[PDB]
Amino acid sequence: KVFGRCELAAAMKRHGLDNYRGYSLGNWVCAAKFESNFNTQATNRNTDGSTDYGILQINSRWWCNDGRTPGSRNLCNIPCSALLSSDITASVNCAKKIVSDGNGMNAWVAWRNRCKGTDVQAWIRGCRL
Ligand SMILES: [Cl-]
Ligand SMILES: [Cl-]
Repeated sequence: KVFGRCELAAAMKRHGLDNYRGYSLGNWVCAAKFESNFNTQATNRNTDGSTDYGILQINSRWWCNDGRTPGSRNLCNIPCSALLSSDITASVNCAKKIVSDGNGMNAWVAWRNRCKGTDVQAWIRGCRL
């Protein structure tokens, strides 16, 4: 599923991401835009052979099991395919664990490089929340 911007903002707010660990909702929408273009089915392979999955491009090296990342962990205790569902619950719950692990949203390279230090509130402007 390809979310609209405000549709995704509302879904993320309902799932508790607004100000989660101090990150306002626009940060999460911005990160999703540049990680996946709001597409829950996005996948991208990394050089080390891991794969990033879903709307927030969660990496199989640490966070989910895809059966093909030898020596990886599955810290969210989910198959990576669960992160491609049109229901973002699995992605959000796993993202909460990632952002809580000490590096905040710097875990998402696109957030660091394209959202951090910008007017991220612009990403939820005009939405009914
Ligand atoms: Cl915001
Ligand atoms: Cl980037």
